[PDB]
Amino acid sequence: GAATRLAGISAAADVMRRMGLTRRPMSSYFELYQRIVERSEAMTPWGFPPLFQFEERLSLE
Amino acid sequence: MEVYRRITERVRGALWAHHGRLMSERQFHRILAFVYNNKYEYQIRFDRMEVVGREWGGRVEVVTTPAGFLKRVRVNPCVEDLTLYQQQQLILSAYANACADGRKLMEQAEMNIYKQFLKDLKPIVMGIRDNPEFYTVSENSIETIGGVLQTGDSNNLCHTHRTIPAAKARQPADEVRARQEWEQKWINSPRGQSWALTLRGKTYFALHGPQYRPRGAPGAKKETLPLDIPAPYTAMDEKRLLKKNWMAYLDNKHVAEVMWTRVKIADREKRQRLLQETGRAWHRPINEEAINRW
Amino acid sequence: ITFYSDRFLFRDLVNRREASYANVWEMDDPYRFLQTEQDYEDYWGDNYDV
Amino acid sequence: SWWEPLGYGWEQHNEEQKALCDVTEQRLIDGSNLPFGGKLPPFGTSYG
Amino acid sequence: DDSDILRLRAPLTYDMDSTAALHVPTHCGKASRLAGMLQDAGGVQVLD
Amino acid sequence: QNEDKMVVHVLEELSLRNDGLVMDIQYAIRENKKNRRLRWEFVTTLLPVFGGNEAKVEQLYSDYCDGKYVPNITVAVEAFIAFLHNATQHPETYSASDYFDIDDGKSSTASGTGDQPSAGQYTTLKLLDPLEGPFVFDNVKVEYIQTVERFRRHGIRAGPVMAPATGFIAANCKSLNYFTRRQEEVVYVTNDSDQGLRRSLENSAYHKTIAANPALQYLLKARRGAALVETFNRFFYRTMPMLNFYQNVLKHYSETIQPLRQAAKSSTRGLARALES
Amino acid sequence: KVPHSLIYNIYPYLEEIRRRKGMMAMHPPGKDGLLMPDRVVDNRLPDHLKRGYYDDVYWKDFFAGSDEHLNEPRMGLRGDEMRRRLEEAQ
Amino acid sequence: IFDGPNVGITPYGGMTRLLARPETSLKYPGLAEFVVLTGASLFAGDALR
Amino acid sequence: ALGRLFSEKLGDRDVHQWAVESCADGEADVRQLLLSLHEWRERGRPPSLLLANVLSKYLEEEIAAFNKGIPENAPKLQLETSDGTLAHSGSGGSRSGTMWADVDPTTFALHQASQSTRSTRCDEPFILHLVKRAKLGECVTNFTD
Amino acid sequence: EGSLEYFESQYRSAERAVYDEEGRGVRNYWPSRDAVEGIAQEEENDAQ
Amino acid sequence: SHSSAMERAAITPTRARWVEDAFADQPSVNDIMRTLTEIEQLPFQSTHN
Amino acid sequence: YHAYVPKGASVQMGETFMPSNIATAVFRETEAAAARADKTKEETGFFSQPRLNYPVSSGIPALFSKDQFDMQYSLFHRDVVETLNRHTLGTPLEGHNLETVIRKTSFDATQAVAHTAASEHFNYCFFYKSLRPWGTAPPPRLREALQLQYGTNGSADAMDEVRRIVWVTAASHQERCGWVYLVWSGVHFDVVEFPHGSCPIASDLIPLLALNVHESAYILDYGTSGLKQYVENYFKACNWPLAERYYLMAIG
Ligand SMILES: [Mg+2]
Repeated sequence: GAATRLAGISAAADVMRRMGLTRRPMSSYFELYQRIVERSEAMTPWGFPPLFQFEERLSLE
Repeated sequence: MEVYRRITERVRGALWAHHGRLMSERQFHRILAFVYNNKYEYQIRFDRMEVVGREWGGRVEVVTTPAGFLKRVRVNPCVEDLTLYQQQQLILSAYANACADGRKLMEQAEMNIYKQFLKDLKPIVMGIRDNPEFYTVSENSIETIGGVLQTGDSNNLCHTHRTIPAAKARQPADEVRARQEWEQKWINSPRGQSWALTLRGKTYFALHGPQYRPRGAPGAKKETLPLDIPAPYTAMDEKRLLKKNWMAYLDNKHVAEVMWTRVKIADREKRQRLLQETGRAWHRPINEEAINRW
Repeated sequence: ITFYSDRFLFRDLVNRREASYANVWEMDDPYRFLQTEQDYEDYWGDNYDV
Repeated sequence: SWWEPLGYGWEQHNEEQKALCDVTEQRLIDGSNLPFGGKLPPFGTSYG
Repeated sequence: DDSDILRLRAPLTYDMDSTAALHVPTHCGKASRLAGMLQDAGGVQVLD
Repeated sequence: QNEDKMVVHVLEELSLRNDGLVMDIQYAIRENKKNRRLRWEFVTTLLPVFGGNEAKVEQLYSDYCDGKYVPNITVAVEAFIAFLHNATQHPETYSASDYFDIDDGKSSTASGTGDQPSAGQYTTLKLLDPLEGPFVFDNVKVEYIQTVERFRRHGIRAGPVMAPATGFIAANCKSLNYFTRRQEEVVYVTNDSDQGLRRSLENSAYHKTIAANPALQYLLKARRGAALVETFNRFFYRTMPMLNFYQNVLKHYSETIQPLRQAAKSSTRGLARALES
Repeated sequence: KVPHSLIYNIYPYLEEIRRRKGMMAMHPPGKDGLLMPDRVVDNRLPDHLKRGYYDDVYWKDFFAGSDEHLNEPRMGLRGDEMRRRLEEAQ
Repeated sequence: IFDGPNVGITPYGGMTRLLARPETSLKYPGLAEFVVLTGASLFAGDALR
Repeated sequence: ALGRLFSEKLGDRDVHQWAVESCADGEADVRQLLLSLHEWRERGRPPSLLLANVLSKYLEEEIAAFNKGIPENAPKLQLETSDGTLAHSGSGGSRSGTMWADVDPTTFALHQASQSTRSTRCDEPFILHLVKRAKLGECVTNFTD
Repeated sequence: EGSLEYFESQYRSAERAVYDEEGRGVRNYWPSRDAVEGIAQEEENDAQ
Repeated sequence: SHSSAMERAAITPTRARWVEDAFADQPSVNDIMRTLTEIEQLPFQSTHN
Repeated sequence: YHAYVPKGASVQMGETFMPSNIATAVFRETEAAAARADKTKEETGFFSQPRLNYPVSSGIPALFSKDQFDMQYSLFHRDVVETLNRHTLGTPLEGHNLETVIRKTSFDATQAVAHTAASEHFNYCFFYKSLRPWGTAPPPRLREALQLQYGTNGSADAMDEVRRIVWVTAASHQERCGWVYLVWSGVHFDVVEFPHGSCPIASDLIPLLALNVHESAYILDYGTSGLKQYVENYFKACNWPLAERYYLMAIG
C-alpha cells in the first residue's frame, strides 16, 4: 500500500504555482523539493510522532 | 418534458458556443411552457371523444377515453359464468386494447406537436447557422491551442457544406414576400379569377386570408413575415446582465457552457453506442493512447 | 418532530401514479384538497357568506 | 469601479499592438504603474 | 405434424385456448385498481 | 474575339469579376451532381432515344451537367413521346415515379375541361418535391417547401409550381451548347408557336397506343396544345432542370457584364494614377 | 429518516406524478432529442463578398467597425470614424 | 440459461428480444437459434460482447 | 506553402504595384483582390477563388516546380475551385499549403509577424532604423522608460 | 410604433446628408467637416 | 485490470465461426439437422474441420 | 468512444452501404484487434515510439506516400524500439534517459546492440521532428549564420548551397544505410554523414536537421536510383525554424 511519490510532488508544486502562493514562481518548487531531500537522510524519515508532527500545545525546538 | 428539453438545451448551449449570446432563463422556460400548454390543449380536446376496445368475439366491450379513463363496460352473460379471475383478466385485456387505440391516436397527435415546436424553434436555430460567420470543423479533427488540425485520411471524404448563398443575401423574408407576390399574381389574373369563385378558391381564402377576419374573431388578422433573429447581430441577455451585475453574468455564462458540454457528451454516447452496435467498437477500452497520450 | 421512514410516501405514490380523470378540470380543480366536512369548514370560515 | 484601474488584458493587448500595428499609431499599456505591477498579487497579501 | 405449429402463430382467442391476452403494462399498474375503476363506472352491464 | 462565349468561358471570366456568383453556380452544380434522383430521371428519360449503352447516356449526363450538352429539339420531342409510350404500356413504374395528378371523383362540376379533370384522368404533370429536386440553399428551403405545398394543395398555379419554358437546339443547327451571342440556336416550345410536337405525335408510330389511354386524353385535348405544351415543358423541367439553370446563368452574364467592366477599369486606373503620382 | 418539517418539498414531484396521465406522458415517436452531427458546415466568406452582403437587408456598410466579423476592420469606414480610432490612440 | 425445449416447453423471460436484436444477428449470426433451440449457457464475456 | 511560394517570388517589390500589374484595366477590381490578399497573407485564411485564379496564373511555374518531383500517392499542391466552398478543411489542405483546418486570425498574425520577413513600415530614415535595430536590439523595449 | 418611424426618418435624412451632401448621387467616404458635425435643419423646421 | 483472455466466454471465436456455419439462416429445424449430420461426417484431415 | 475504437480504423458516418457479410467481418477484426491490444499492453517496455505532431493518415506532402512513411514508422522503427527495449532491460541501463543509454553505450562492442538500437531510435525520432508537412521558409537569423559560412557573394546563397552540400554528402554515402545531418560543431556549421547505428549525440554535436538516407526510406517511391529527387523533395518538406531555434539555444 505505498504508492509512488512523483505524482504527489508534481501535484503539490502545481497547486502552489496555480495558487498565487509565491511572488517568484520557482520558489514553490525549490523549497518543496529541498525540504524533502534533506529529510531523506534521516532515520525513519517518512514517519512522524503524532503529537510533534503538527501544531499542538507542546512543540519541538 | 424530456425530448423537448434536450433539444432546447441543444439550442441554448449552441447559441453561446457559436456566438457570445445568452438566452434569458425567462425565454428558455417560456419555450418549454408553450410545448406543455400545447399538449394540454390536446388533452382538453381529446377527452370529448371515446375509444372502444373489445375482447373475446364482441362479448366483452370496454369504452374508455383515449387518456385511459374507464367509462363503460358491456358484457355478455356468458362471461358471468367464468370465474372472477378470468372475468378480471378479460375486462383487463379489453381495457388494454382500448388503451392501445387511444395511445395510437395520441402518438399521432404528439408527432403533430413536435412538428409545431420545431417550426417555432426554426427562427432561432436557423438564426444561428444562417450567418456569414458560422462554421464547424469535422469532429475527428485534432484541436490544439492555436487552432484546429487537418484530418489526414481520404481527401475525398471531407466535403464542406454551405447553407448560405455566397453572393448578395437572400433571406427567408424575401421568400415569403415572393410567395405573396405570386399569390396576388395568381389572384389578379384571369383563370385566377374564375378559380377564386370555385370551392377551391373560397377554401383557400377561408384558411389563408387573415385580412378578411372580422374584428374580434380569433386568429392572426394580418399575414406575418417570418421572424428574424440573427444571432451574432442581436444582443440578448448578456448585455443586460453585463450592465447590471457581473456575478449573474458569470453564472448565466457558466450555465450555457455546462449545457453545451452536456449535450456534446450525449452526442458522444449515442455515437459510441451506434459504433458498438455495428461492431466497429469494442465493449471496453482497447485503445488507451487515444485518451492517455494527451 | 416526527421522523418518517424513507419509503413513507409509497401508498400515496401508487395512488397518484394510478389515478385517472374523466376530463382535465376534474384533474386539477381548485377544491380536490377537500373531502370531509371539516375541510369544507376550515377552507371557508372566512367568508361569512359561503 | 474596481475593474478599469487594473488594466486586465494589458500584456496581451501590448503584444497585439507591438506586433500588428504601426509604431505611429499604437497605445501601449505599462504594467509598472498599474495597481499591482500589472500582476496578480501573491496569495495572502492583497486583502482579497 | 406441421399444421399444428402453423396453428401456434394465430393470436390468442378465448374460444380455443380459454386464456386472455397478456398485455403486460396495464397488468402492471391497473391489475389491483380494477375493482375501483369498474365500480366507478357503475359496475358492468350484463347484456345478451 | 470578345463576343461569342461558352459556359465554361463565362464561369472562368466571371470567376474574376464576381466571386460569390461563381461560388454559388459551382456549389449548386456540385449538389445537383450528387443527386441520385436527377440522374435517375435523366438516364431513364433519354434511354429510349439512344436505346443503347448506358455508357453513352451516363457520359451525356455528366456532360449535360456542365452545359457542354443541350439535347437537340428533335431528340427532345421523341424523348417526350418515348416517355408517354413507356408510361402507358406498363403504368406501374411510371405512375409511381413520374407523377400525374389523379382525378377526384368526389368533386363534380359542369365544364368541358374540369369534367375531364374530375373523373379517371391525369390532370397535370407533377414536379419533384423540394427535397428531391434541383438545389436550393438551406436558408430558404423551409419557406420554399411551405410555399410549394400550400400552393399544390389549394391548386394555385404560380411561383415554384409553374415550370419555366426551356430552350433546346434547333433542327438545322448542329451546335452542342448554349451561346451568349447566338439566340437562334436556342428554341422554345411555346403555346402559340409550336415546334411540331403535334405533327411529330400524330405521325409517330406510337399514336394509337397512346390514344388508347383514357387518362392522357385530357392532357392531349384540354386547352388543346396548352395542355400538351405545359406537359412538355414541365417534363423537361422535372427531368433536366439545369438547362434552364445555365440559361438563366448566361442571361444574367450578358446582362450584368459591362457595368462590372466599367467598375473594374475605373478602380484599377484609380490606384494606377494614384500609384504613379 | 425524513423530517416531518421537510416533506412539503416533495409535493411538486408527487404532484406531477399525479398529473402525468395521458398526452403529458407522451414522447414523440421516433425522436430521442439527441441529434448527432454528420456533415461540416461553414458559411464564412472572403471580405469583399461580405462587404456588400447585407445592403438590401440592413444598411450599407453593415460590417464597419466590427473586428471579429471582419479580417479587415477598417474597410467601409468613412474617414473621420477612422480618425476617431487613432484619436483615442493618442 | 434461456432453455426449456429440453423440458418440453418454449423459452420464457423476454431474453428472446435480446437474441433477436439486429445487433446480435450482426455480431454472431446463428447464435440466436443456437441458444433458443439448444439449451446452452451464456456467460459474462458473451453478454458483454 | 502557397504563402511562402508567393512571398518568395514577389520578393521585395510593392504589393500594390503587383496588384495593379496582375490586373490589366479590365481584369478585376483591385480593391477586391487587395482585400483578399491582405486577409490571406496575415490573418491567414483560405484565399478567395478570385485571388486563387490570379495567383494560379501568376505563380504557375513555382507551383509546377514544387510539384515536379513528387511520387504518385503523396499530396500534391493544387489550386482548383471546382467545388464551391473555400474552407481548406474541405480540400484536404491540398488547396493552399495548409496543414490546418482553421487557425484563429490573431494568433496566426502574431506568428507570421514574429517572422522578421514580415515587412515593417520604417517611415524613419532606413539606415538609421537598421542601425538602431542592430545596436539597441529588440531589448530596447525591455525598458519602460 | 411612431417613435420608430420618426427615428428612422431622421436617420435616412442624416445619412443621405453625410454620405452625399450635394445630391450628385454617388457614395462618398470622405465627407466635409460640416456635413459630419452639422445639425439637421429638419428638426428645427419641425419645432417651428 | 482487464483482458480478453480473462473473461468467461462460451462463444470464443472459432465457436462463433462454427455456429454461423451451422445455425445461421436456416428456415427450419430439419434443415439444421441434415446440415449437422453432413458436418459430423467430415474427416480429421479436411481443411474445413 | 475514442478509447473503444481500435488503433488503426477511423470513426466515420454511416452511409448504410454495408452488406451483412463484411459487417460481420469487421466485428471479427475488431475482436482480434482487442486481443492483440491486450498482448501489446503487456509487451510494452520502457521506451516507446514518438507521437507524430502531424497527421500521416495520408502521406507527408510532396515527400512520402502513406505506405512509405508508414513502412518506416510502423516497420523498421518500431522494430528498433523492440530491440532497444529487449536489451536495455536486464542491464545497468534500465530506466534512464534515451541519452544516458546513447551516451554510456558509446564506442564499444558488447553493448553494441544497445547502442545501435538507441541511436537508431533517436535518429528516427529526430527525423520525424525534422519534417514539417508542407515545408517552411528558413528564418532570417539562421539565414544570416549560414551565409557567414557557406555563402559566396550571393543572396541567401547559403540556402541553395546548404541544400546542395546535403545532396552531395548523401550521394557520397555509399552504403545507403545511415543518416545525413546538418549539425553545429559548437564553433561552426557542417553537414555530416553518420553510418547506421551512430548519432550526433554520441559524437556530441548539436543536431539541427536530420535526413534519412536509408534505402528503405526512398525505395517504395523514388526507386533504387532516385535519391537525388528524394533529397530535393525533402527540402520541400523539411522543418527549418526548428533547426534555427536549436541553433540559437546552442549559442545562448
Ligand atoms: Mg393509503
